[PDB]
Amino acid sequence: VKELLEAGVHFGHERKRWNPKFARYIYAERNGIHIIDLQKTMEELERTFRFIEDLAMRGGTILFVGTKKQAQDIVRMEAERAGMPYVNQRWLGGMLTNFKTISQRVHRLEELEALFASPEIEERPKKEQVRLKHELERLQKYLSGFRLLKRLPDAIFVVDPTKEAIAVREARKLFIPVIALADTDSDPDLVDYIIPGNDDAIRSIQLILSRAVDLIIQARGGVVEPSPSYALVQ
Amino acid sequence: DFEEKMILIRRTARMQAGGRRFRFGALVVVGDRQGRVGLGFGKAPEVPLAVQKAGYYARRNMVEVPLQNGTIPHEIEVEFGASKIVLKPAAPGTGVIAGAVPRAILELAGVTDILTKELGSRNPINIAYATMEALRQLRTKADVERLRKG
Amino acid sequence: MLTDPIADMLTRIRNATRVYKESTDVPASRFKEEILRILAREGFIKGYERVDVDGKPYLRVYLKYGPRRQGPDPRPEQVIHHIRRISKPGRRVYVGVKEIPRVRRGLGIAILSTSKGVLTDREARKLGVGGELICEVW
RNA sequence: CCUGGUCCACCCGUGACGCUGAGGCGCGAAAGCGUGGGGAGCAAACCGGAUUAGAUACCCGGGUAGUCCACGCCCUAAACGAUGCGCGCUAGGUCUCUGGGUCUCCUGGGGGCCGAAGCUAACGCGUUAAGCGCGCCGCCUGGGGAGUACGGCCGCAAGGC
RNA sequence: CGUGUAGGCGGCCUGGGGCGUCCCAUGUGAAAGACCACGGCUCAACCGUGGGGGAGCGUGGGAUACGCUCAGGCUAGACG
Ligand SMILES: [Mg+2]
Ligand SMILES: [Mg+2]
Ligand SMILES: [Mg+2]
Ligand SMILES: [Mg+2]
Ligand SMILES: [Mg+2]
Ligand SMILES: [Mg+2]
Ligand SMILES: [Mg+2]
Ligand SMILES: [Mg+2]
Ligand SMILES: [Mg+2]
Ligand SMILES: [Mg+2]
Ligand SMILES: [Mg+2]
Ligand SMILES: [Mg+2]
Ligand SMILES: [Mg+2]
Ligand SMILES: [Mg+2]
Ligand SMILES: [Mg+2]
Ligand SMILES: [Mg+2]
Ligand SMILES: [Mg+2]
Ligand SMILES: [Mg+2]
Ligand SMILES: [Mg+2]
Ligand SMILES: [Mg+2]
Repeated sequence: VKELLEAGVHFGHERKRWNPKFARYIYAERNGIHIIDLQKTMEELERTFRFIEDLAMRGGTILFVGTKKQAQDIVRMEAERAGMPYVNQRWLGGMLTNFKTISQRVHRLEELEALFASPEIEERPKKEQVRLKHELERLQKYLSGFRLLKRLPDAIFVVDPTKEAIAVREARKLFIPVIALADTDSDPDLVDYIIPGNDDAIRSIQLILSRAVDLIIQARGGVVEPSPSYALVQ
Repeated sequence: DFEEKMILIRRTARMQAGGRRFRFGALVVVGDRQGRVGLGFGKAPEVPLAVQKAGYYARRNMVEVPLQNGTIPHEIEVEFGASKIVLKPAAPGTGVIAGAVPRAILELAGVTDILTKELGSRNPINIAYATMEALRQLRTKADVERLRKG
Repeated sequence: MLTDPIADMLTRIRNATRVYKESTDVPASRFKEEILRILAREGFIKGYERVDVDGKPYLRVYLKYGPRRQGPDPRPEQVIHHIRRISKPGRRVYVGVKEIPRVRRGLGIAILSTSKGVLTDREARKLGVGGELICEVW
């Protein structure tokens, strides 16, 4: 059932903008495009899940990251749909590496979250209302998903690792295990658990985010139907 | 909490319209003497602060020193850029012979017997880094043949 | 035109591993064999087979490296960190058996040719001989 | 017209006949020297006009060697990639010159740029290495004194080594 | 910047020699000093005794992987 799925419209990407380290992961170059070998993506999607599973069922949280408009939303879903921390906006630096401090911004979201519903607003000149509002607005804008666990993610799942490599660095400098969906655009070596496949067309993104967040909850109970994806999906 | 000995402190400085500002730097080593040592460089607007920061990174960045009889497993040379270092193990009851830096490290490294020599740039800082990376690169009959399985 | 084919091989090896690579092919020779036949017997390589590239007989030599690693630069430790030739073509180095080096404090090997075969630091000391200290590996 | 080097393609011939290279020899920009031509433009020197405190300069008007040619010297240079030569090995991306192919592609030589790994004091280098190695030559060993002095060889001299 | 004399450096395989090279034996390597022990002077310095070594070099025997030499073959260098 997987083969026909991926191969359907979810394989082979980046062309000639490649990176030689991604060789063991290729069939050939069709019409110019690099066509990754799918037969190995299984053996790799496998081992990857082998790692997800043996974590979902040991109650440890996973940070999802994606900041590209071709794959932002389709993660905000699978994250809420797993109740897991995620990053949809600009993955600000040092979020992990400098946790204690970025966190201090979260404790500013709830500093306003509770001074939202309150009688203290009867006052505060129109100045601080526009201000404190805006401040909660953006605070929120960037930290919608970076609240969740106030603890260092036991691992991290990421779309284009070369995109949010900054992130990958942080995790890597902290020994935090790293899973991610990289293509030819991305250098394998520096990813602990590797998902070799498309990283742009919203097709392959949902197919691997889905069955990943699906295999997440299948170690907690609650097997459901697929998640919101089609709404204008081509 | 470990040993924490302070290698050196320095007042650096930069220019700017009006006058020259300052800053202080701190090489600090740290040890239990069971083969766990840590090096850290700390710069801050004040002497006290600097040293604090020193121990902090030190405790962050330490390494397993595979002792033996109180000395070291095998001999090593290491260049850190310009500054080179010789670590050569001595028989029981020699002494830790090195300069302030390589000793100050090697002491809380829990070593006692070890012949050593600085070479090239004898820049404290850069010798320091050398001394560590030297250690780091140590091996034992064990973890050696561990790589020569098959 | 290769001056000392060995220090070449020796380097080919050295160079292949810095990037971590399946194998590499020193052009063949009974002596390059013999030498390889000790890197492997001593656990520095997986070993080696004979091959061909247009009637040209090289030696496929399969390297050995460490386990992956956590933290940044997860690249494996090397089975062969260091390998530098001695007794060079522009200056042969020989040794009596008492003159034989004690590499890396036992942790290392000093391959070396002699009248009774290409022994090693221990193999020679034990066999009680010396000769052209070919190179040191570890 | 005479002639050098050089790349490719076919795998034909020779069978290691190789690499480097102290001395030696040859070449060696410009300026300069000798003999003889040549001389339009330009132009050290030199003459004037300005500027200027001065202006043996910068700007303007003139102008001789020289710049050209033949033959013979001179033998220097930021003679620069400030990177000796030969060979093996160590990601690719891109554009470019020029070869060969059952030519959207591949492969060989050359010239650039960005860059793995690695080197690096840094700057940077990076299959055109400053990487990793071997061979052989050359050269360095604080600044000034000084490329001076003496000696020696070379040169008509200037002067060179 | 070239060219090249001397010299330095020399691709794959087979064999002969065994110069380098390696091992064994024997001779030599005086003694004094040095070093390890033991003692002689009240200790020590000094000093006696004993032991252990020293590269070198001569001689005899052996080894033949690497270097050299001679002999045969090869074509990946080089040349045509
Ligand atoms: Mg250096
Ligand atoms: Mg023939
Ligand atoms: Mg030549
Ligand atoms: Mg000239
Ligand atoms: Mg001229
Ligand atoms: Mg003239
Ligand atoms: Mg004029
Ligand atoms: Mg005029
Ligand atoms: Mg130039
Ligand atoms: Mg010069
Ligand atoms: Mg030269
Ligand atoms: Mg090219
Ligand atoms: Mg570059
Ligand atoms: Mg290139
Ligand atoms: Mg001078
Ligand atoms: Mg001069
Ligand atoms: Mg003179
Ligand atoms: Mg010759
Ligand atoms: Mg002999
Ligand atoms: Mg004596």
